[PDB]
Amino acid sequence: RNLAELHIGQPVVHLEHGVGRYAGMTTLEAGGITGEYLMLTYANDAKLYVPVSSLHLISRYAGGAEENAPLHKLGG
Repeated sequence: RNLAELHIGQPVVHLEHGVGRYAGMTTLEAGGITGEYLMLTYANDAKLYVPVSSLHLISRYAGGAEENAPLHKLGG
């Protein structure tokens, strides 16, 4: 997956935590690194941000029943 062309609500796996629900994109301005970031939502509406330079760490679920794809939690 090249990401970016992702579908809203699409189940995608984060190599760090696992399957989550993709939700649009957010732009983040860090001290040094500013740019476009991926926005993901996990259990308890946990917000995940993934840099567009780390997209290849994200994978699309692609199991079959994408609507019944599970949802992991983040440790906020």
